[PDB]
Amino acid sequence: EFMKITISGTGYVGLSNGVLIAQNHEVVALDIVQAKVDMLNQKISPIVDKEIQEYLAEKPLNFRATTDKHDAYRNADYVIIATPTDYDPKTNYFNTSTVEAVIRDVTEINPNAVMIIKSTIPVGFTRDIKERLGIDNVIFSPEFLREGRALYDNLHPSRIVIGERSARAERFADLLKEGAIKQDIPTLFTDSTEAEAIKLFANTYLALRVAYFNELDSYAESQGLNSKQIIEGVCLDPRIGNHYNNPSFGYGGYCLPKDTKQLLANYESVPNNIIAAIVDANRTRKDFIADSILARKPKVVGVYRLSSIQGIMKRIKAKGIPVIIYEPVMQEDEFFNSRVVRDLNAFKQEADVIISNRMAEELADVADKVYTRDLFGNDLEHHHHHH
Amino acid sequence: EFMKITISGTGYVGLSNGVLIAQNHEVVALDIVQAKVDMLNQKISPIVDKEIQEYLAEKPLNFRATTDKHDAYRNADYVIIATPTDYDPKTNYFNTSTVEAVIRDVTEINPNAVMIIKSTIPVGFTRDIKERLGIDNVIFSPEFLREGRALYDNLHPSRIVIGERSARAERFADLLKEGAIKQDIPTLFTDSTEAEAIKLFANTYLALRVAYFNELDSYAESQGLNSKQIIEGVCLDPRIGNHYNNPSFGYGGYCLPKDTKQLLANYESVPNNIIAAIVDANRTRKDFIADSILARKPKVVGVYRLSSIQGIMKRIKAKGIPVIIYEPVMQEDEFFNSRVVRDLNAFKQEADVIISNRMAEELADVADKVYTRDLFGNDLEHHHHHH
Repeated sequence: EFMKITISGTGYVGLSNGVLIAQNHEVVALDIVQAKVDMLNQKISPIVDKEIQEYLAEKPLNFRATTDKHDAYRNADYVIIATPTDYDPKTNYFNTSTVEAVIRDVTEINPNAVMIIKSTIPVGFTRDIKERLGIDNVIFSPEFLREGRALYDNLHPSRIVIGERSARAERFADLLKEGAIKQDIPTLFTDSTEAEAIKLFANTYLALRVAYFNELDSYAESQGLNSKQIIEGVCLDPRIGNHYNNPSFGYGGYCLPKDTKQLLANYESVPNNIIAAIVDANRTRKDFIADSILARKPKVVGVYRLSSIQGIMKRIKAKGIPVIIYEPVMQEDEFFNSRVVRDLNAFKQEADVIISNRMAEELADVADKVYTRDLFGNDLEHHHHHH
Repeated sequence: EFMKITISGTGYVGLSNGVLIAQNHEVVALDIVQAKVDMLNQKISPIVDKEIQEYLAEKPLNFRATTDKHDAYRNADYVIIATPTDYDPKTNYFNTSTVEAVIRDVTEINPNAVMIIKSTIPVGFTRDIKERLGIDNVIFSPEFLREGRALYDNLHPSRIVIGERSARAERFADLLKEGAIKQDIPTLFTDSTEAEAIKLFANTYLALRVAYFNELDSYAESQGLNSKQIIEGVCLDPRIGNHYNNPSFGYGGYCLPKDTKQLLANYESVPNNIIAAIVDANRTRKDFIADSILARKPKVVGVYRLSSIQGIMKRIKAKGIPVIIYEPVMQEDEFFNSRVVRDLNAFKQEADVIISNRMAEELADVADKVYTRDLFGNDLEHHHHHH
């Protein structure tokens, strides 16, 4: 078999899946920005990903890009939809417009193509859109990729999940296995809405674990105990494990805070205590961390390197104590009404307490006034949440 | 080295540690019941444990039992305290009298013996008793043993944790490693109160995991989704894993319900949401399960085999619906005011809904009226909570 697979959306999810599949099939990437299409056809990646750049430049891929929808979709066996979406927790609004625009375009241009949605979508989306438009050729498949390592994660995936139980779903999973380096990849075929719920439940469990080890750490600090001794002893249970057990100022990033809230909204009519507590626990942890810093009565608090630490900053400022930020990557002189300080020595001298997500050799000099609850941030082989 | 180790308490924890150590050192088990001492000296185990029975009867162990405290404790290098204790959640009372009696006896008879407490004790116990009595020769070491497999778990331990950082603590850990079959066992030395907190935090995390997958299952039932599809996809994340993810009527047993409450009481002055929610979540799950069964409007509910299922029974009875129990191991005709039915066919015929923790071939006959949320109870290699 030698199929045609079109990628609609050339961000890391679409491009890593396109490059993976272009090792063995015909892949056409659709993007309206001519400069990106030209880059791609010149074998230059528009995104930062070492392996995508290497594969595009060095391997014989049957890959091309076009700005033309008809050229892209015609005769495609599968179309991977990987366009941008966004969930807003304040309004419980999930913007799926880009995905719905591609479903409209593919249905019009090639109604026989099978669409595989890799974009993040709300639970129930695919069953509902199929019913709404009266079409059957849409399947959801979650992506488990890290930005920056997206082709690597497709070459060595944790698992492949396709949200339809059928031969055409299995042939798509086979495309993903054929291109991968990892062998015997766990493969699961589910119904649609169940597949759409997997990442919310997996990401909410990871947030739960960060929140739980952070409550263990709140207790250890309150009781004058050594958090690392307790966490190491707990995590030596093989059913618990030495991963995602690094105390912090709270879970953060662009995923866990939103997914935990999205899942909680989906529980509006389902009795629960854990789902709601995962969200509340992060606010409580940030309050506990800010209260600890404020108890030291600092006149100025310094933040060494720059999302949960921003929540701590908000609480310190709410008490009228100024915050200064050391962050070389930042060019502006102010961030959220707080001064950004360029000279490290000046920053260390002015800050009465320096808060950070990781101890750094640069702060050894002033360790006595450094407050961090991090335990594993300098162990490069340790697996935990980072944002 | 050839030491003398005395075991004070001959239940599964003390006897499995004594038999393990008697392969290479001199072990003396103290028990006031002459019949048990005689059994032990006749190489007969007073408890049910296949490996303890086999080792006592077939291996050349330097092991003996005595009812005499002086004979037992004199010249001991270490005394392992493994006497019964109990925590009552309603009153937040931890009865440690048996341990304190042994500490009194050893201090009087052999003040140079180093006591290793394996009995379960409250967080802070050892630091406080050492200060109270003005003694230094007491160290806590958690036990991670399953009743019935206790010698096996000492021969293949998850880890060894000793709550003192010292050479005499390390020599005791070496005794445990020398007797084990498993090699390179993870070994951790901590301070005292930290060691005492490990099992509460480990067991509360396992309860948290049962509670979380049970809330996922409440959602799947409410939404008409397939719980197994979602759980399998979630647990294929290697940071989550396919263990302790079996939906149930609630976590139970003699450990998780009490430890979660004991830990929550220890958080009286520590801000938290997750610790309190683990306890509340179990009540909410039992309410959800009972409500589901009551929605089917049964006139009689049957319980197939006989702690969380007891909570479901309480809720069904509170609504005035009778419950009948099928449990061959039970000889009485009534349990908590509910009839126990001896004939399976009669039980199946009378029960309008049959609830159980596991589907059984015996119920295939009446699967349409069987309600169970179990997914992995018949997979003998699957690791999850069971009570």
